[PDB]
Amino acid sequence: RLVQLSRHSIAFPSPEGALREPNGLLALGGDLSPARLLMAYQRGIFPWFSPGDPILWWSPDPRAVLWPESLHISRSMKRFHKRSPYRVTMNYAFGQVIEGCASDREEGTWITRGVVEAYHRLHELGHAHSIEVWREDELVGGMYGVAQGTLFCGESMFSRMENASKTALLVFCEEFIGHGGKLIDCQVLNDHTASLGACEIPRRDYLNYLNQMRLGRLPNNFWVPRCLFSP
Amino acid sequence: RLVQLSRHSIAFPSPEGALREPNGLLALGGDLSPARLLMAYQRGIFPWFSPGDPILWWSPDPRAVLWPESLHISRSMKRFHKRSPYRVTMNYAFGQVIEGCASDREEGTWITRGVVEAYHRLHELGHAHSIEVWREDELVGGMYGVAQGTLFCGESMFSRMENASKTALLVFCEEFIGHGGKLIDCQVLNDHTASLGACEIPRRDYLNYLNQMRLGRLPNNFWVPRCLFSP
Ligand SMILES: Nc1ncnc2c1ncn2[C@H]1C[C@H](OC(=O)[C@@H](N)Cc2ccccc2)[C@@H](CO)O1
Ligand SMILES: Nc1ncnc2c1ncn2[C@H]1C[C@H](OC(=O)[C@@H](N)Cc2ccccc2)[C@@H](CO)O1
Repeated sequence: RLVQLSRHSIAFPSPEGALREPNGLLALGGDLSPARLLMAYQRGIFPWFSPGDPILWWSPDPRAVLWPESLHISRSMKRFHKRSPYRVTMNYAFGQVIEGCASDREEGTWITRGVVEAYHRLHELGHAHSIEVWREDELVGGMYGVAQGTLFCGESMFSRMENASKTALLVFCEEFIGHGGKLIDCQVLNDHTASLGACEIPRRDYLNYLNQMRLGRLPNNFWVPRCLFSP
Repeated sequence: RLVQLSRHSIAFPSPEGALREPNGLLALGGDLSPARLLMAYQRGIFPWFSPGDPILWWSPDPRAVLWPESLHISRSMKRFHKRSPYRVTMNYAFGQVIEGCASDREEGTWITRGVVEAYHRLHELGHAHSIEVWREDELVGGMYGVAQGTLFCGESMFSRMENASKTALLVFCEEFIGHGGKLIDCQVLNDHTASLGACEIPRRDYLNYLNQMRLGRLPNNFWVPRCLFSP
């Protein structure tokens, strides 16, 4: 059954109880406060809803996921990256990035003003991180998400220049993999997610990786704002 | 003579040369950078100064200290905690905890903007940690400090609801003891700190503990964001 959240509790219902159709719908209401969001991510839940509607929480089954090493990179893209015109930094402009994704008319709809301020908050508290792609001094691409130990929950990505988000993702994965990263959550499997090399795994499996991975960890300074790639 | 620290290098004078009145006043100037602060904690020094004043570094003698096990808990508090209405978490909102302490108009003036930023960096690098106390969807209390092996240097705590900060310390001590935490530095002795069970030990006694406990270690992932207690 669909649980109505309220200001009284920050907890969530067991995901095993999410609806079948729409795939994942678990609860609604509450708010997008930091503590509630973390509470959600740690239980394999995430918010998604359009402007005007109440907050919706999901935990779909199967779950979209991306194993860093299985990231698909075309022969063409490698040639591009070997002579990349982009620079990739970490946590330099979280705001510009999420704003870029929100700006995307075709996919940024669910990124309302309330969602933006919410994740910016998680960013300032150090749980949300952004990968930025620069061409000269102009942000032309990026991605962002929530970290859970060796698990990364991908929120969204955007691009204003050819191959910008592929670079963000290509570089992040190298970094992530090289320091102990394990999995990237793509939430739902679709044309975009599938093109990156994401695959579906049962929810029960995702939750078990979740509880396992948020306990594991990366270098003390892994999420510190820095440059990840420069030509 | 109060040594005037140099910007050029990170280096403190022996705590023994500190003044006797004001207790511990040992040095001034320098900066609030990660390496200098981390250095301060190593040697038993800590910054404390009011806005519109130069950086002041202290090493009081005697030093206030709290042995995890000697933490005092009244019968009413136990009765209260048994049916606690609070949720306690670790490293969920460091920024919000420190900001809470800094907002306490009674004893938070010393937590200047430069200090908040300074400790945000330590939290970023994984040395500074917080403990948040939630009532429903609200942050009603908490505490934060700098980890030093098995020793925890408490910096400050705040409270917006009866027994909030006691709950924070109570859950912390249990968790801390459970994984080998040995001592909690309280810096100076006050009424609240003493009521909790804190006490005074000579500076040179504290310094030996520090040098010893700094070496000891806690479980690699003791500080990962998580829930320590839920109502
Ligand atoms: N159904 C649904 N729920 C939530 N977000 C959704 C969604 N359909 C699309 N989107 C978002 C996310 C997606 O980007 C992604 O590929 C992410 N799901 C995963 C990701 C994020 C960041 C780095 C790597 C992987 C965008 C479309 O670009 O829209
Ligand atoms: N002289 C002096 N030096 C440092 N901090 C001081 C201070 N006078 C007041 N305060 C702060 C800290 C104090 O809280 C504490 O007891 C901490 N020193 C130790 C602590 C911190 C967090 C958790 C556990 C223990 C507060 C009083 O509320 O003001």
